[PDB]
Amino acid sequence: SFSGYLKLTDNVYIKNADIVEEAKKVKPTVVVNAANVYLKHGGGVAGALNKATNNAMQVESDDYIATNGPLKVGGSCVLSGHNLAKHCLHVVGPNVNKGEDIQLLKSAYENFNQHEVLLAPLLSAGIFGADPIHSLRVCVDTVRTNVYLAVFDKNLYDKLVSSF
Ligand SMILES: O=C(O)C[C@H](NC(=O)c1cnc2[nH]ccc2c1)c1ccc(Br)cc1
Repeated sequence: SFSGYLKLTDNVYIKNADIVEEAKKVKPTVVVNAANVYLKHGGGVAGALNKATNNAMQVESDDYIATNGPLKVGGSCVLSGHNLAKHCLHVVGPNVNKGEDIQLLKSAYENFNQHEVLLAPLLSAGIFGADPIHSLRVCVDTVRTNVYLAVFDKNLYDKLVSSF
């Protein structure tokens, strides 16, 4: 049910789209959230996904952290997708603005390999401070499952396609 995606490789597809609107339309099995270790969904992709669930994602995440403690940078957990998807794979890419190791980006993308098909953003991009061109390269060289990337910014989308 994904449509209008540009094929980059055998298993990586990309589209200039708002990931919230794309999730509401497609209702995929898995939507990836650009999470932090605390599952505090304040801004960026995480804030936008949580707002679309009417804060139900935050309530569920706070119960998860109270039981399990924080995730690792490069780690993930599977929670409900609420009204946006069957499941949400919360994945923690390194946040370069908070001083985290960029080599953990490959570990973060490895979490996608546990799911046959996913709707996802580029990890560690945007407010996480990493170079999105680097993030797309690690994605294509690490994920073997079918990933549909939603890039919110039109100008960044055009730069990613032109330089791929
Ligand atoms: O989409 C991405 O590639 C990641 C990131 N997106 C958001 O922060 C983001 C924020 N608010 C949102 N409301 C609905 C979707 C949505 C996404 C981003 C990165 C670089 C630039 Br320039 C712009 C946006």
